[PDB]
Amino acid sequence: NSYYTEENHGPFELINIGPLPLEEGRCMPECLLAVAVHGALNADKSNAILVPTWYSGTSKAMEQIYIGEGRALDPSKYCIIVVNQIGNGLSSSASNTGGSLAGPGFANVRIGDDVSAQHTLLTEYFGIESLALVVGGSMGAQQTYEWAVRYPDFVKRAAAIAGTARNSEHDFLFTEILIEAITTDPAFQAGLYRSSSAVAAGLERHAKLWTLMGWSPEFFRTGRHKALGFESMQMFVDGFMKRYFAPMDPNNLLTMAWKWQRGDVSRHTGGDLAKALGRIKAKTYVMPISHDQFFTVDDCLSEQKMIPNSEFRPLRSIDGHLGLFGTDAQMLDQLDAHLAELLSSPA
Amino acid sequence: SYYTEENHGPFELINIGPLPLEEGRCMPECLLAVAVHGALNADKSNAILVPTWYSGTSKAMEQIYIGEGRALDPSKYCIIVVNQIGNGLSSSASNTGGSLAGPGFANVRIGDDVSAQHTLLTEYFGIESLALVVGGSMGAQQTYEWAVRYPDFVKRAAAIAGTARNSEHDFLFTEILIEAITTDPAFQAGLYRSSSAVAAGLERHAKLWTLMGWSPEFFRTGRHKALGFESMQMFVDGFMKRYFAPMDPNNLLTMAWKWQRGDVSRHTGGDLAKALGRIKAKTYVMPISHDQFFTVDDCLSEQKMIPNSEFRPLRSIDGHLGLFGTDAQMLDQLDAHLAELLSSPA
Repeated sequence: NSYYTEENHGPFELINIGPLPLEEGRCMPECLLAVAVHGALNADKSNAILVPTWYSGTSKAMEQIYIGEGRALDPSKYCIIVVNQIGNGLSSSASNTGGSLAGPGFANVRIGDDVSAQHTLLTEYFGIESLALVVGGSMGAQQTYEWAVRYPDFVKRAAAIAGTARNSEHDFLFTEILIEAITTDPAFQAGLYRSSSAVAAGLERHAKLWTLMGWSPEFFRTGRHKALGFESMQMFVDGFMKRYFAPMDPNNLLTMAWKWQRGDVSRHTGGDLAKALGRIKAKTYVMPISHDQFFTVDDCLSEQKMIPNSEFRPLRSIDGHLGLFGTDAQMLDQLDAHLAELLSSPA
Repeated sequence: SYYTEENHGPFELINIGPLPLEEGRCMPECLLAVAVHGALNADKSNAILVPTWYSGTSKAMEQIYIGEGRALDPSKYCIIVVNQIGNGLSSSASNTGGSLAGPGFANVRIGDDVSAQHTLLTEYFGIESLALVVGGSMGAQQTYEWAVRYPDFVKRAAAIAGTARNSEHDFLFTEILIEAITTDPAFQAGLYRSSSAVAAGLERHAKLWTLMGWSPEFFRTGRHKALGFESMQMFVDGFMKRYFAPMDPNNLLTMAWKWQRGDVSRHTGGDLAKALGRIKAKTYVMPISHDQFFTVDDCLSEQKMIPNSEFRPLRSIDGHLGLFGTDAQMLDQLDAHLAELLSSPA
């Protein structure tokens, strides 16, 4: 109630896209998307770039790290549109919706529902017929693939950073343990808690589990956490990891976790992944992180070989998956060089 | 009901007497579960010591590594498998009475195991030197402790998938493994009357091992399918959960606490190089290529401090839990290495 505000996540505007029928059967009476727009559209509206948010992240995280005038995502050249996930606290979520969708009563939202909402937003409010580039990380990458598969003609270029088209079984288990880290807390009360802080024990265990998988063994072996200003592992868990998840809402995290678990573009073909990825007509750069523990390089390489006219351009960083937070300046330089080449490539 | 001779036999119980522990407390009587394979020769120079690993017993070692066609040959060597203190077979929280019963069981360290094993080998078997000390994971931690504590006693050493000093990343991993059990209300701070009552805690423990015990490439290539499981879900239940289900939470916590604090540099005051420099044995540091917490770079860092050692890593995508003998090729690599080690002069 105090963390998901405009004082720490602004600027963004709320847009009502209307009723949204979800894949799981339930129908949201009204769906609100928190949107952050940087840069202006040109005459024919051909310089639009779509940027989805990742797990537990907002539009503020993306703009502070990747969006800038000296960056590949240049607002002086492109109209970068950052859409917050449904269930991340800023958009329509369990923490801000009333009625029978309040708290644990919030419906099961899938990746396809996010893209469906974003497609309505771009057409009914912006009047955009095509996207120059769709770029996202982790869960944002899952939405990137869904976009490129569901609306192949709509997407000119695609950039998936540290994310897969179909969520693996090993990654599924990881998220399941992440969920149980919270639901094992008696203070959770099946989502009927009166304070996200009350569920501190679940959130702290949630943070420690991310410490184990979010980075890499080489990250802590070389003392990278010490170079960030933390004298030890114990202090890194508290001062960085626990600090991050503490003011967040358990229900929202479970909402995004459920969606993360079932990220799969092959549902549009009935499980056939190769047939689904073959539908992609956009110029796609598959960019996994070298030391990612659950979104491994071999996973993404396996999927890239199914995408026509794509390129496998992995990022080198020992910071692992959570290198997306901009802890590695060198990794960002690699990303800028890749995206610039992508945006320079014809469509 | 699980820690019996029907599935861990055959082994003998030996009373080595009182054992003063490093944590201050003193066990009135310590019983070691010992499995002996092969006979000693005339001068008793063919003795091999094999420690057990986490949640494992002496039965696991003999079923996988000990055999006539193997490097650990009972027809040539007297392989002595000693069960860890607190693994259910030896003196544990589940079989000791008095003030050491259940959660009242003392904090046992790696040095306490080796101290007990040294007392056993000299005062009861009359063995003056070991031809080889070989172990995996926690067994490797005891191997390093042996090579440092008693440098003249150990002729050869083989540490598979284990480090001399436990890292922070490995420490955290074990800490989460413990909390997987202690988050269960049925645990009752170790005052449960049935290990089965804590099934929910044990199941989360098993799933967490599935995430870290193997590797992402293990499940990607369908290696779990070749083991007889059509899916991940069917592998977690039929293999992993099946394994930890009949085990005792307190025993697992005892060995976890010991695992967390595996460090030979306590004998030198934190100086690891000075501790590893004490080793006079021929040492093979053999980490597994896809180990997630006992990484290759961790062991490589420590191998460069050990005099007259060799860095001979094992390649297997099965990860750390390849020690269960799931990878036939990894066993071939290990046998070739151990055979060359035992063939090397002393």
